Amino acid sequence: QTLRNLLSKVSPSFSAELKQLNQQYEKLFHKWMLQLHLGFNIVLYGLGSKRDLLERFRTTMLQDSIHVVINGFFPGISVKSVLNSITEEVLDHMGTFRSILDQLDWIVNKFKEDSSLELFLLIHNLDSQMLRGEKSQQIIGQLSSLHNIYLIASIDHLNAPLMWDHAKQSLFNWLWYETTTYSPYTEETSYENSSSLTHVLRSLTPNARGIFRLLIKYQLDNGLSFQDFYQQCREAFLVNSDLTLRAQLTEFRDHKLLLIPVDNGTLTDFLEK
Amino acid sequence: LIIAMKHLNDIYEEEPFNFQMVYNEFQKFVQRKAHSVYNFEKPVVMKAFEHLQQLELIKPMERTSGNSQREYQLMKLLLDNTQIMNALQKYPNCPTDVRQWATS
DNA sequence: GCATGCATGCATGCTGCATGCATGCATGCGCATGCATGC
DNA sequence: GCATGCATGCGCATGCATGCATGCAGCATGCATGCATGC
Repeated sequence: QTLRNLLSKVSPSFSAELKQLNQQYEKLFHKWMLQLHLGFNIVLYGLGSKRDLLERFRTTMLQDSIHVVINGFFPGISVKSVLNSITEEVLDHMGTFRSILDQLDWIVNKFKEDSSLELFLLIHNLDSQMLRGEKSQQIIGQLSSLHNIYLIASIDHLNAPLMWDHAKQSLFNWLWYETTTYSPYTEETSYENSSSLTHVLRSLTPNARGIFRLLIKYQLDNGLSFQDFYQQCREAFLVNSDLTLRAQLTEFRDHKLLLIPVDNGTLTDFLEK
Repeated sequence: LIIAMKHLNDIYEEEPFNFQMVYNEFQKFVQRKAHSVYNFEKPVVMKAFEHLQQLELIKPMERTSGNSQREYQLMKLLLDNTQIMNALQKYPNCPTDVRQWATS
């Protein structure tokens, strides 16, 4: 999958229609801002990567106000991290919190006491694996229930409507907009995690390399019993005592290398290489 | 209910059971008899079963809740046939019909 | 001599029974962390 | 103000329960074949 890094040389097709499509999409920003500012939260749904449109909207209209961007497609994001970021910067508070619910209570009380605070949220790929928790969406909806917070979200998964319940629907107060941009999902697939054997075996002792080669050969022929494997290793004179063979087996185990959990085709290609 | 449970344990050798089978065979017993005064509905029998389980004469297997209701739950009896017979012999006012059903 | 009807043995299709293996789920344990308290 | 010890929350491994399939053997049934028997 390393070849992916070199695959970016392919040129796009029919880019003129995409240009007109983006120009048509650009004109809805004022209406979206008006709908946000009256107490509505907006979801964007449609085919194609819509990150570019959101970034354009931010850099065009949100350069004069406080705004927080969370690109949830990163698999390391959690709601507690968002809460900590809000507390540390929006309110500039450093004190730790005993529980998530207590942090939510503090934030709600602070925002209710201070009516001069306005915050904008820009969430990318709200359907992330880490944000699908019921408590996560409950927390986000409770946050969005305030009249001093504006929410723009994006949907890219098919089963998104199952996330929201009737009470959650009432809390979120959603409006929908269809914006299909046809953009490739380069960045959003970049962080996602869908050679090693050669590098490991390069610096290992040649006896271990031969033993592993024999093990691969037997595995491709048809798991070995310990006794038969020891006898065959004896026959090749790569082992002088069973303690040494078990030491080599433990060395292989330490690298997570009896069955080898490696695909047959990869082993066949590696043997000749 | 206990006599019905004993009959279930005899017919199905050492197997669990639920509320529905016991209710069905109790209904069979009260329907075979012409007009005996045992016309009871589901909720009262359910409450009686709950009380029996509360007294810890019946214990669940592989306890779980939510996934399985009180109904359709695998129950087992914690008594022996000779104990039931001896206790029934000393029952003060056991009716004839229930005694003969127990013997059958 | 032969055709027809009847009786029977066999092939086969259906179905009921016996069973192990993969996987999901609950649980117990054990470790990391934040808080109450004491000095 | 600090250290410490305790209560709590979460991750991980494990054992067990559940679903799911397939091959075999027995049985019933319908058909092919042999036998009797008259005209």
